[PDB]
Amino acid sequence: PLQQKLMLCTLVLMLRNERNKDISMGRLHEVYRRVCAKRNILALDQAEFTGTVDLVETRGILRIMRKKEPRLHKVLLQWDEEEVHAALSDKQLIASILSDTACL
Amino acid sequence: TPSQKMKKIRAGELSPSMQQRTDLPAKDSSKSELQLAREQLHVSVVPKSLPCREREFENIYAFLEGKIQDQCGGCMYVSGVPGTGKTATVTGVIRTLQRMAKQNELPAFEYLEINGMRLTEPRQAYVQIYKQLTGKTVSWEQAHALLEKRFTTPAPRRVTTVLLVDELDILCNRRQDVVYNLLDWPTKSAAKLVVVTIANTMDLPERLLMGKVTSRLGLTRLTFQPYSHKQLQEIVTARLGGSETFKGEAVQLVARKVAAVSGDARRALDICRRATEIADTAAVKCVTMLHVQQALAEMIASAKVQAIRNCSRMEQIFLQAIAAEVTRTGVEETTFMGVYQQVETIAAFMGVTFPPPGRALRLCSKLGAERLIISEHSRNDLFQKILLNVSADDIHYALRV
Amino acid sequence: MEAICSSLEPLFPCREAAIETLGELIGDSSETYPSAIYLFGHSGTGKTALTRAFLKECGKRQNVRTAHLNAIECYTTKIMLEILLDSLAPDQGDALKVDNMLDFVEQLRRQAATRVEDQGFLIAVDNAERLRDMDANVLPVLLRLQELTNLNLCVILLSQLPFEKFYNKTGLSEIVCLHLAQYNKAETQRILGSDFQQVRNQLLEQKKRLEICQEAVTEDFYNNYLNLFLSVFYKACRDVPELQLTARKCLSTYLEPVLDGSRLWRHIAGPLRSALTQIYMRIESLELPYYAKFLLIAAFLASHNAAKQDKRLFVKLGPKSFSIDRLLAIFYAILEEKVGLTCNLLSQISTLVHLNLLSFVSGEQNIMEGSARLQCTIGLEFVLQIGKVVGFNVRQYL
Amino acid sequence: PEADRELVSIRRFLKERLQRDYTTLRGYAKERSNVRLLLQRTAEMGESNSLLLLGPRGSGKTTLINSVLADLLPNKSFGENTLIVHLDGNLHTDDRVALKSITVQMQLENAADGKVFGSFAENLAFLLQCLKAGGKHSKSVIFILEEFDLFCAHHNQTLLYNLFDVSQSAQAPICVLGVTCRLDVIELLEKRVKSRFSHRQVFLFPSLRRFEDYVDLCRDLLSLPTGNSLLLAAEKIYNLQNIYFSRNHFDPGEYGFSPRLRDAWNKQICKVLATQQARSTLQALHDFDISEAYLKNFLFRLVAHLRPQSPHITAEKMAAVGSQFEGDDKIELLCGLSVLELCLIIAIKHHSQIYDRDSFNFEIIYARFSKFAKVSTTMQAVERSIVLKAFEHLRIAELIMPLTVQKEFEMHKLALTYSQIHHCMQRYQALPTEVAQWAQS
Amino acid sequence: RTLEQLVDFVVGQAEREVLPTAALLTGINQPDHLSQFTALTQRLHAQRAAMVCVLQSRDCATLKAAVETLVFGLVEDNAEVERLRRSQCTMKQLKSWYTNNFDSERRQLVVILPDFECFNASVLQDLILILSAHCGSLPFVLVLGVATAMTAVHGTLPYHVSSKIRLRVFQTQAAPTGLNEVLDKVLLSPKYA
DNA sequence: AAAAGCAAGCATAAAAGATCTAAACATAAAATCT
DNA sequence: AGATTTTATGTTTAGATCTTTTATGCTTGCTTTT
Ligand SMILES: Nc1ncnc2c1ncn2[C@@H]1O[C@H](COP(=O)(O)OP(=O)(O)OP(=O)(O)O)[C@@H](O)[C@H]1O
Ligand SMILES: Nc1ncnc2c1ncn2[C@@H]1O[C@H](COP(=O)(O)OP(=O)(O)OP(=O)(O)O)[C@@H](O)[C@H]1O
Ligand SMILES: Nc1ncnc2c1ncn2[C@@H]1O[C@H](COP(=O)(O)OP(=O)(O)OP(=O)(O)O)[C@@H](O)[C@H]1O
Ligand SMILES: [Mg+2]
Ligand SMILES: [Mg+2]
Ligand SMILES: [Mg+2]
Repeated sequence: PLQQKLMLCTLVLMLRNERNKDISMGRLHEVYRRVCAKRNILALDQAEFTGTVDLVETRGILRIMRKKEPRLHKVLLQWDEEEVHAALSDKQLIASILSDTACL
Repeated sequence: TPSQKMKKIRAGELSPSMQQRTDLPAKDSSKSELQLAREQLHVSVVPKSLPCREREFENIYAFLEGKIQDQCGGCMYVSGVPGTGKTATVTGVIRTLQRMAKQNELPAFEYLEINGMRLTEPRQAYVQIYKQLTGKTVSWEQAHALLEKRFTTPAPRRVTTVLLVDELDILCNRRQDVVYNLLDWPTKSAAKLVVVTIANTMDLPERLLMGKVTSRLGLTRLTFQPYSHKQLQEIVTARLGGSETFKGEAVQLVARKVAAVSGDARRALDICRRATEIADTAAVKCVTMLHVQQALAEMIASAKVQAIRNCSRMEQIFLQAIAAEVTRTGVEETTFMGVYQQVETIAAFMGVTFPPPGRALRLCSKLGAERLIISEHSRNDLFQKILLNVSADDIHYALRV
Repeated sequence: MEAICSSLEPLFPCREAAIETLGELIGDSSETYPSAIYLFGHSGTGKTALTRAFLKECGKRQNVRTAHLNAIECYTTKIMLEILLDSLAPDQGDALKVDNMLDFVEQLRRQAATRVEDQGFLIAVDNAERLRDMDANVLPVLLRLQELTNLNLCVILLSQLPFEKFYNKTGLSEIVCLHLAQYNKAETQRILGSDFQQVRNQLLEQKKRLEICQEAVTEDFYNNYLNLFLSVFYKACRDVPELQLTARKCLSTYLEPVLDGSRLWRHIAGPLRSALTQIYMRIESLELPYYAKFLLIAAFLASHNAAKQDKRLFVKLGPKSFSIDRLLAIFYAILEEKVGLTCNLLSQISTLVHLNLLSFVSGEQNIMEGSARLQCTIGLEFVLQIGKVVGFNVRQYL
Repeated sequence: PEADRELVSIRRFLKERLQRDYTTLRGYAKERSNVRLLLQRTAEMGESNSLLLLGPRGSGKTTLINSVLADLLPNKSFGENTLIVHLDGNLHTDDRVALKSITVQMQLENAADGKVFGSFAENLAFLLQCLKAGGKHSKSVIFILEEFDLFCAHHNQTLLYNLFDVSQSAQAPICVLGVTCRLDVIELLEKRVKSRFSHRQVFLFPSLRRFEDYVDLCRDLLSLPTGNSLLLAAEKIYNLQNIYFSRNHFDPGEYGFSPRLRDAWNKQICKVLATQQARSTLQALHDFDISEAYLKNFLFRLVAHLRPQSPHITAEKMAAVGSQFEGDDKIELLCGLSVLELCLIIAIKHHSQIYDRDSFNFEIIYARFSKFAKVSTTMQAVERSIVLKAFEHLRIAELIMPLTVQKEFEMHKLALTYSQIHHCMQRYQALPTEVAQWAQS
Repeated sequence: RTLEQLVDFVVGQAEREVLPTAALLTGINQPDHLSQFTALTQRLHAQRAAMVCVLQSRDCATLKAAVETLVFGLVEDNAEVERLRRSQCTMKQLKSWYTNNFDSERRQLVVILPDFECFNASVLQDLILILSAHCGSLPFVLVLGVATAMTAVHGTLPYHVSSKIRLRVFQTQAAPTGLNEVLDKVLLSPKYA
């Protein structure tokens, strides 16, 4: 699904650009909304974004460490980016997201 | 006396009836065509032959037919994201096998089934499997002992038994005794059990099952991929029949905006029903594309900007000052004291007075009950921590445009 | 609603506004009640006695069923529900049984009757600050018990805290806040002077002194004495029961020159400034064994002298932590007699710990492993008194 | 006196309307129409639906559900072909309590006079077997789960997974209907439970963000209705009582005002609400919280003050209740303290202003107080024990809170802004001038 | 002598809100005083003036356990003067038992607390507030056993708790005086060989 | 130059916080005694 | 054909467990006064 592709590309971008791999669901969603705004496509709300990240979690691509609140849950990537790039199979899009440093 | 009722219930000798309607259900011929599409589009109406799941049907059918005809037993693990036609395909394969065994083209077989979320405890599956055999309700220890006496001991003429197990991850727990028994019974030669296990996560045997349980679960596996842009259109146009009550672009927009989110088929069959209900109140008989756009905007809702615009003016000043303190201090978690100081600054700018802090705690409690912000219990005032739950740009989008 | 306020006002001087507000909100039982009322104030403000007298007068005069509670008593919610339904469902006997919050709501729903009889219910919960420390579904249900039970009941709550302390993460229903202000000096003088006939009768039952008192114990005399008492005692406390229980003893000292033949203020102002130092103490030298005295002053030096100064004092913020071996080392350094390490000495260490003369700031689980940390908890003047009785001059080592 | 009793009838009427009007619903046309057509399709056509009422606390969600049920129940079709199961998240704190309540309210064979037999597992198995045994010929259940977000917190969300799954299955036509205040309740759900949920959602934001709607609401809440409206309202309430709140509802036929009395009352209400003072009080009240429960609380405190000597509402009465609402309640506690505790709070404010909100201690505050008390020429006589009991009196009012060790050395935090202590310095009665000078420096 | 003064204090409360309470400044030698409190229970039972519970610190780690041992001690002490489970001995059951028995006649409900220094502070303050809540309905008397001094009583009782206390101080004789009395009248007696 | 004194660093451990489970407690089915 | 332990069972609460996170303390590595 396209929203799962955008979520995986923003997670790969935030993991590449930042030394601190403590990514929260809210800190990821705030970048994902800016990426969807620059792609000129409608973004999901946080209540749907949490279910989208939970559906990506079933594939084993991620692991969510639960916390007291849904915004505070910690996404943790469990594939290397060289596997994530071959899994997304949309290199023209990942080349656009990973060259989009200004939206972080 | 109640004890005779409970004994007749636990012995299974009274069927659990439900009360019937006083009035008869309405006849089919009085229905409108749009109502006929609304009832064909219900998610409970499983088709007799599922569109776009033929390959998985051949896979589960070849596995179950080989395990039944060889009289050997074994296990399978099917998995996939919810709404992708797992349980419907497995029950369709089992109904096809029962229709074939009824005509003596196949050996006869028993079909037990359980579900891991209908059980309060993992061990209660022992109560239920035995309840699909004898029909008696007994304690789980006696049921486990009778199930071991049934499966470990060769008793011709034993018939093949297929134990479908939905919701396998709920049955796990720490000891993993129940799933070990359910996967260890097929390995014995005396039991002809063929257990199929449905679950969501692809990596479940490696993620949370033990090494011997994963070794018993085997390497035969099947994954139900999410429905694409096209398969979701084929499903809904199969549900509608030959009716033209839905525009083809409307079904195409439903499928295009549902497959981009999840690939769930229940979301498409619910959005099409809501589009039918929206077209019904407009007194049109065709579901034109703007009815689908309204149903999509309703069922993929994003109503937080409406909540910030509908807040009282002091709550809007509070929502501005929390984001102002987040921008000022940098860290995302703010104490109530600096939030109140920024509140006094913004209220001095706008000219309205602000309520004293005992009423500002009532405003913070209202925003924390509405989940616009995350906030602690109010007993530790001025030092309670106030996370902002809504994004900071949504507040300016609500209070500017 | 008029008869209740008329019957409570003589008992409660300077509370006509609070009694008027309570008799407007929950006076008449035929009128519907607010869903919850929260009156609050300081200690001594008279809220427990006011809600008790109000609930008693409403239950005697009208059809209401009253239930008073103390929320400290309800360590579990089942205790509160059983007492609340023992009072709101009278004469149920020992057959009464409440499992949870749902059974309480159902059995209170059974108590509804016809509108002709105009019945009402009232629930007062004193010490309501404890309601936020328990099951976190008791307080939200208590603030909407009227909507839940479909029944004409108000849930009064009583605490020393504002309702801003009571909000939780899930929010709360509306409540009618009410404030019991503490009295100023004039209303406190009117309250202390409102019991004048009782103390006058108490003197007249207790014989030249009887006529010389009854000819000179009139209302202006008690008012001038209460002015002389509140001129010194109002600075320390506004607490009305404490002012009563001190003012009676101070009158018992004050009255003597009148019985024995201004011209009074200095003779009482001697003792009156002595009673001011004994305020809050409600009253109507620690002998120790010798080696326990040396152990206690050694623990005081261990907690008062810091770890670095022992090497300079003995080789020959808060109180500091000290390990037990540091205590034994300072004890052997100050002892200058060297007794053996018998069982009785370490037993004295443990029984000084048990008397709260020492404390366990940490450790606890491993006293014997040497990881335990003790902390001396006495003042310096007791140590100087022990050093006077012993003959060990403590101030040399400080 | 007749005029003494008409005011008592008006006051009992207005109080009973502000407290017990469980079915009247102002506003929400399309949302109530959605809920009503959904329950009507579940009762008639046998469709298995689900719904989730959402919105801020104080908006009419429970009142909307009671209005829809009150207009659907006396139809003698919805009442005969549909049984209703209320559940509440505050009372049903565990899945087994909610399950025994479901078994009682559906009148299942194992219930028998309100005492369900069997275990939690046997109750779940008998309930699911009764629901699987039904069909379109069986009666429709309508579950109504108030405080749905607390039902999301139960173990495995297991009851929720059953209640949605019957709605997803060809069994008994049930209609799950959550009602909750959280706007993000749907991300609390497990992905299986979220999949079986039908994502239709009804947000009930109040329609009176405009001030003129708030003034019209406050006018309609105080006006006496026309008597033919009392006849139609009593007719509808009698229709819902011939067949739950109906034992103690409004019943507006008990009160029947004369036309001159209703005319004089509505004239006085319009004249009061046309004034600038009452509009300024309602403007401050609307600026704080717009929700109707807040206005009904203010109006109950207003209507409760109608003594026979003063029949009329006036703008000064609304201004008095509004001045009661807006006042800080910690300054009113600080003014009740004796001068010793006020000197202790002034020493705490000095230690906080100097050390920039560092945590203090009883010893530091007693030293800072004694440095003033040695030259105060009125505070020389206090013992250390009296200052310690005054510090504990500050601590039990939660004007001082522990950082979460001896009681005299425990660290603490002031729970006050400096402006609250500064307004206590002006509101205090009979403050000695030495303390008023020491507070400035 | 101190026994007669304590018994007169309990009977004077029986002749008659704050709970009356009697601090007893006893010595450091805590085990010896159980015979003193036992003699107090023997005198109060012999006069039929009161019924006595004794609250050891080992039995009262929490407020629930303190209330359970208090009610269980009062009911079983009355049963022993002339067995419910400890889960159900609520203070409401104590009020119902006192109304079923002694409302027709008033026995005091003395609650000895021999080891006052060993108590948890929060449990003791909550118990004093609970016993003060029931005054008038249930006549409580709270004698104590303070091994140290009255400054410990004024320290562990806060402003709110001491607002509901009307304590009176009795003093047991010093331990060295008792040693000197035993050594002169027993170990130096002519009559022992 | 000798031994007490301030940053550094990993480490047992301590809070905690959810979480799962074992035993104590309430309770129902049932042989047993009358 | 009815009362009594007897026993098997389900619930609930206290304790074991998993996990994060935070901290004092154990040791180190300089650091610096006498
Ligand atoms: N390929 C399909 N063709 C037609 N209808 C479908 C198809 N897939 C799913 N559906 C509809 O969607 C529903 C999906 O139910 P199903 O039991 O297959 O979900 P599931 O994958 O088992 O979900 P979960 O994993 O959450 O249990 C079915 O009732 C069916 O009506
Ligand atoms: N206005 C008054 N007139 C006469 N007596 C009063 C008044 N106010 C208080 N009292 C007296 O105060 C005594 C007890 O006060 P009360 O216990 O009600 O205070 P409280 O607020 O309950 O204290 P706490 O909050 O500490 O429990 C009563 O005996 C009562 O006589
Ligand atoms: N639209 C409305 N029409 C009529 N009365 C309303 C409306 N909105 C709110 N009220 C009034 O608000 C008060 C509380 O409303 P209600 O009980 O419906 O809130 P609620 O939905 O229970 O909130 P929550 O469920 O969050 O507690 C009621 O007295 C009711 O009269
Ligand atoms: Mg399934
Ligand atoms: Mg009180
Ligand atoms: Mg509600």
